[PDB]
Amino acid sequence: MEVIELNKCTSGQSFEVILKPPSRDPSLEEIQKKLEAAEERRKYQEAELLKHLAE
Amino acid sequence: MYTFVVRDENSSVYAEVSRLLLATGQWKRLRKDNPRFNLMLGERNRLPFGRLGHEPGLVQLVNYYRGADKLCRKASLVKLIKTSPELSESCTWFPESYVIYPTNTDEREVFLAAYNRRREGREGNVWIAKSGILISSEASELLDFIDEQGQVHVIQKYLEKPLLLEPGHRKFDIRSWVLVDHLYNIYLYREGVLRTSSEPYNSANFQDKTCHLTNHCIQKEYNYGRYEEGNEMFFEEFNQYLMDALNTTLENSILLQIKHIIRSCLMCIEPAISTKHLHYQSFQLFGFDFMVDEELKVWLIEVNGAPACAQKLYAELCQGIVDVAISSVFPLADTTSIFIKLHHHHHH
Amino acid sequence: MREIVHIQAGQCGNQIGAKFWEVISDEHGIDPTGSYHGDSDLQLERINVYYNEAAGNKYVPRAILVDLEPGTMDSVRSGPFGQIFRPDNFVFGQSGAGNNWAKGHYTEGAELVDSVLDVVRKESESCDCLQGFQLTHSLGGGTGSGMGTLLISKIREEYPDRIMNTFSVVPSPKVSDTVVEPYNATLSVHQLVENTDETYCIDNEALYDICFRTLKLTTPTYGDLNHLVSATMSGVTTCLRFPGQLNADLRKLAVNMVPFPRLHFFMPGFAPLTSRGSQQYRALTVPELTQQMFDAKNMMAACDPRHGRYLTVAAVFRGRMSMKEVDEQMLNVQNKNSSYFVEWIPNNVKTAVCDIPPRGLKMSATFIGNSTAIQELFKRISEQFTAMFRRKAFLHWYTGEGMDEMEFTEAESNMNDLVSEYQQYQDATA
Amino acid sequence: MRECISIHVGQAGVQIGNACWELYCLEHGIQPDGQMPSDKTIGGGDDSFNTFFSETGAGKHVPRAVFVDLEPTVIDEVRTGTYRQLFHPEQLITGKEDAANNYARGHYTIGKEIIDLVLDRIRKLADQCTGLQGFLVFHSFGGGTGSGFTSLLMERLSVDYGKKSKLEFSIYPAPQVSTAVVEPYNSILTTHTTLEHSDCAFMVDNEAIYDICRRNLDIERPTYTNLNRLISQIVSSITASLRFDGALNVDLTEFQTNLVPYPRIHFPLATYAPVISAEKAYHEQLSVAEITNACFEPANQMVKCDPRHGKYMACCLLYRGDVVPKDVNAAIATIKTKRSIQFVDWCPTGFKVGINYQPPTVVPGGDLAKVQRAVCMLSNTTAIAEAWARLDHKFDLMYAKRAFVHWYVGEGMEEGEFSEAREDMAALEKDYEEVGVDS
Ligand SMILES: CC[C@@H](C)[C@@H](NC(=O)[C@@H]1CCCCN1C)C(=O)N(C)[C@H](C[C@@H](OC(C)=O)c1nc(C(=O)N[C@@H](Cc2ccccc2)C[C@@H](C)C(=O)O)cs1)C(C)C
Ligand SMILES: Nc1nc2c(ncn2[C@@H]2O[C@H](COP(=O)(O)OP(=O)(O)OP(=O)(O)O)[C@@H](O)[C@H]2O)c(=O)[nH]1
Ligand SMILES: Nc1ncnc2c1ncn2[C@@H]1O[C@H](COP(=O)(O)OP(=O)(O)CP(=O)(O)O)[C@@H](O)[C@H]1O
Ligand SMILES: Nc1nc2c(ncn2[C@@H]2O[C@H](COP(=O)(O)OP(=O)(O)O)[C@@H](O)[C@H]2O)c(=O)[nH]1
Ligand SMILES: [Ca+2]
Ligand SMILES: [Mg+2]
Ligand SMILES: [Mg+2]
Repeated sequence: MEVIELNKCTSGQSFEVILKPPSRDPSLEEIQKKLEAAEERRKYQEAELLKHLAE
Repeated sequence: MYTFVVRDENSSVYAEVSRLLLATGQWKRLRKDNPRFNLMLGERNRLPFGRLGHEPGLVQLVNYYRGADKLCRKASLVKLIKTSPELSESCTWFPESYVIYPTNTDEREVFLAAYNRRREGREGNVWIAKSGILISSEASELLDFIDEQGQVHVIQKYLEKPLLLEPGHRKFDIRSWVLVDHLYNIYLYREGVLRTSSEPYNSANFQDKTCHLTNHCIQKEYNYGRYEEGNEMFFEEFNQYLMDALNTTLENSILLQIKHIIRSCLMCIEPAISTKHLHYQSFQLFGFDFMVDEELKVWLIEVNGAPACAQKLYAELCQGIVDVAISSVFPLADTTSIFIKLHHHHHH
Repeated sequence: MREIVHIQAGQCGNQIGAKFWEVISDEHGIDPTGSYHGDSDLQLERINVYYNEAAGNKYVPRAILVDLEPGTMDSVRSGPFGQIFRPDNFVFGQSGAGNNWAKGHYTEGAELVDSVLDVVRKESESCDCLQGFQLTHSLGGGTGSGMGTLLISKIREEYPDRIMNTFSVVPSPKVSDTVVEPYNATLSVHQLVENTDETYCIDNEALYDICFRTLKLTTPTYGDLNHLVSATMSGVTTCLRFPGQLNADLRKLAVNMVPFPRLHFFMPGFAPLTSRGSQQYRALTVPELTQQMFDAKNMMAACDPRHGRYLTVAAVFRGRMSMKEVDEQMLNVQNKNSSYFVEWIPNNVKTAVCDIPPRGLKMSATFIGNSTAIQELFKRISEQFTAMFRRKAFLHWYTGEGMDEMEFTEAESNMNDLVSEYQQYQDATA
Repeated sequence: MRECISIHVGQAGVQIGNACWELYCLEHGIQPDGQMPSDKTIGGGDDSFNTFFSETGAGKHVPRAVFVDLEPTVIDEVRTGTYRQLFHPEQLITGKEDAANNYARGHYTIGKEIIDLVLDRIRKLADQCTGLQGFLVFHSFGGGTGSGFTSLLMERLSVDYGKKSKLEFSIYPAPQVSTAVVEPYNSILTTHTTLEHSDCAFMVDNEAIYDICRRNLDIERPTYTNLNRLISQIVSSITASLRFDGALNVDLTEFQTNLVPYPRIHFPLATYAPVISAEKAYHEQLSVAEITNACFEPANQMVKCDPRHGKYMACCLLYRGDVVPKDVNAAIATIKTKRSIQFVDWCPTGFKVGINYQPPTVVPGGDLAKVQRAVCMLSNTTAIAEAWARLDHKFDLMYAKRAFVHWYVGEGMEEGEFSEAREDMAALEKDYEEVGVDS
């Protein structure tokens, strides 16, 4: 029913039509910690494996 | 070999339908959570439509229409009739009705305004409430009953002058069963049922309700069974009564209006619920409940999205469902109609 | 690309291994001298997975040949493809293990294993990105079984983060009358459950029944059995050897196939089943391949698939055919049999097509299934094992090499636990 | 003129990236050698296409793109394909061994060891920028690199350029072309980690795209090349306003403003029409009313779901071709009387509209016919939560038996990261439901 913000150029145009109106991200430091806790867990699993195998 | 799962244990209707399908030899029942089915007989609540129609190489079909609740819940029905042009607040066949939330889009102001307008013509001022019912002539015995319950209510004009069967001065309601298949064909099962009251109708006594309320149960609990088995009259006998007592037919005096109400309801929501362009298809059985007044004018009371049948009628209907709802989509191996198909294209 | 090192151990391991090399060499147009002579470049794209490149444009299989006796190795040196293997890659002893797993694992195998490991090391070091290892051997003898599993344990120690893959031939009294094979097999399975990532179970009982009942061979030889083995091996390694999307390396394969670390034992399958020489005039249709490859009669492990459930399945179709049709036929198999596939691993069947068919066929299909019905094979070994072990029969051959009974009770227990883990998942619901 | 950096991660991200940049070169008249005859200022410019392309003194137009995969195969295609001279060696980043379909291995194990080199190469591109808007990131939900590495990158982008916008284009997994049974896991994991870091995310369900190709392009069995060509048309419609003169969605902030009121609910539904086979012998050109109407057909959406059962928060229409407003408005009036289009109570029921007069370019010898007008619609509707419910259920099925979990735990990841990611998704499904239904 109602056109607004009509903008035209050589490339084309744009506008808006209304029909009805209306009724803290991780620090570099934390990212490093969780990468490293992870690698600590990998390395521990693997060193346990190497233990059992030595047995 | 087609496959189906069963997710509503209670449904009398669908128990019978699996029975029929298994017994065909050409269907197999999988378990609940196996997604590799052609047919889901779904649960009544939070049915997972978002998960249907994402299994490559299976045409999938379910026995509910998503969005059909808008017809089947009492407050929803009222909003729907008030707000669709197609139906309007000038709908002649739905009781004047109002949505009333507790306080403990509300329409209490607008309601009272219409009630305190009807105290004036000093015309009958009986109203009824459900979501646990209450009929009363008093504005604030009703509003007082609702506020005293944490459930949302409909307050609807009560039909003071019903049509009474004889002998017995009895009230009734009519149940019609309607099957909408995946193409949005509307099918009225040719057998409906009257659910009769048993105690004489009381033009001025509202406490006792074996006489004001025609539920097959609330009648089993109080003279029950006297004039017909289980307080259920069928169309044969009721037609004869119309011929004998009123010189008319069920077809002409009542069924026409019923067909028009059914079609108007379902045509109204067809854009909202049709599965025509969808990755899964639906069908669904509805039960429409009607009141007839003493002028033989039909009124819609309610629509039930999970109706049960009447004992006598199970076998035939279920076979009908298998035939027009299911085998239309999944053909069986090879080599009367119980439904009236509702269609009307008037040109203007 | 990503290199695989192949080790073959013992008579069986070396027979089936040789046979694999012949077959995939021909699939890649590499001839007995190491010279390429084919007409596609699909053949060369992923050649480095299995072949090193020598100067002179020569391909040497990345393969190590091991046995405790000379026999099968003079025999392989002078097979058709014998001249293709690198010569310092033949590692052999002199006395043989006498069908004794203790000798293979602990006493004689002990002596030779450091020489094998040096050859393995040398082959590793010259790899750009090693994926890991694959071993062919039987479980019922002494070298493939006891030494082969000692190897696995040593390779795992030096390379704890590479994939270890075996082709393990399971013994059957239809093929062999040596009484202690259930002892060697149970001890071996114990090792396999701990130290491999995928194991393909090739069951001598299955191969023999296929040969007898289906291929109508009244007196099958090992050569007949091995013909089914090498078709299978070619089939299951297709995805590793050609360009493609699905299971294209060992680790991708293991993540698609192994939901729990212990249940890594697979039933391979194959269609069409054929006998050597005798001729294949009619190509199968995509619907025939599909029905046949899931047939119990086409499985290289004698398990009844209807007795269990598939946890995961990989399917490979070869030769030029309609991908559309492959797709319907695969969906059709799962939809028509949905209850054999666990509902709690959604979409657990994966399909590959490769354009190059195997020699002498316009088309085939290979199946790889992780089914709970594989418990049946372990149950059969376990019943044979327990009948002897409860009286300690034949044990003296094992304790005479220093083993203790306890070691036997442990192997038996680990295997009984394996069987019950499969049973637990056959009954799990969702 | 403010610049955008495009980051393509994984096989999916990289191959889709190729398709996009190819389409871009066709669109702007840039040749494979990187020369653009029609560009008048040699060695620079602050034109619109320069948001995506930098210039060298030799007159070469180079994508502000970085491709990273953890194995070399795919990126080696780029290094040596028809577009090989377009891209600077240092923009193409390969590892040796990939994440084996495992989010944990892509995030923790190989991620840990490559993030810095990737960040530094982007930093290189950011340094060539007068006023960087932010990032467009392309990746699958399902592979290990696309899920695990991407989420790690996003975390790090938020540290290093906290002020910047990040838009994602994410491939949602479909069994008919998936390569791994653990995609649902990877998908929930990457979504829980990236949710806070992404300003607006465009999901493309491979299944929707696969079916559109079968039905509309009459293709037997689509390959990635088919899917990617179709996906690139849609991406191109979405980014056209960054690359050409206009006044709608001209910066990345504006995508968020126009499409995302609620920052967690930032997954708009894309629908595109018409899709017409190049083989089609004869074809009647479809009117504005027709292609606009096709924008409400679930069969033309990038994610199958039913917007009739949900609420809209926002809705943009982006036309390419012969289209005037008088036609758009009349189309909208009709459509609205015919269809179920409910907005949430706190938004105007309306439409932002952008028309670019050039109709869509097609790759010559492609499957897509040249058309006079096309439309991509971008709506933010709560119906798209259907996709999360489908993924969540597959996750619950497998997780309850801990199937494959050991592969994740084995890379360092902890079993609690599973249930945490799952709970995040549960609260996200609650958000959509709260926003989109009353009864
Ligand atoms: C004296 C009886 C054995 C020959 C025989 N029987 C048995 O072992 C007993 C007999 C009574 C109780 C239950 N059964 C199990 C047998 O058929 N065996 C062991 C074969 C294996 C055997 O068969 C024959 C007929 O020679 C062998 N096959 C080969 C063989 O394939 N040798 C090839 C070379 C070769 C290959 C692999 C291993 C060794 C040698 C040579 C060529 C011609 C070929 O390829 O067919 C050698 S011994 C099958 C059960 C598999
Ligand atoms: N549309 C499209 N989808 C793709 C393409 N390549 C892969 N996919 C899908 O993305 C998921 C697989 O992810 P990939 O991108 O191949 O994985 P990756 O990021 O390379 O990670 P790795 O596990 O390291 O290989 C599956 O859902 C594939 O179907 C592509 O070119 N186009
Ligand atoms: N406006 C009205 N006028 C007269 N009677 C009415 C009425 N509304 C309801 N009733 C009576 O109440 C009975 C049941 O009410 P209603 O059907 O609305 O509740 P309900 O859904 O729990 C039982 P059912 O599902 O069988 O219809 C009807 O059979 C009818 O007799
Ligand atoms: N299928 C097959 N089975 C074999 C072959 N050679 C031996 N076997 C079986 O392998 C077991 C004995 O193992 P073998 O490899 O000979 O002993 P090893 O040299 O000590 O490893 C018995 O079950 C044999 O039947 C063969 O070439 N093919
Ligand atoms: Ca310029
Ligand atoms: Mg031997
Ligand atoms: Mg990859």
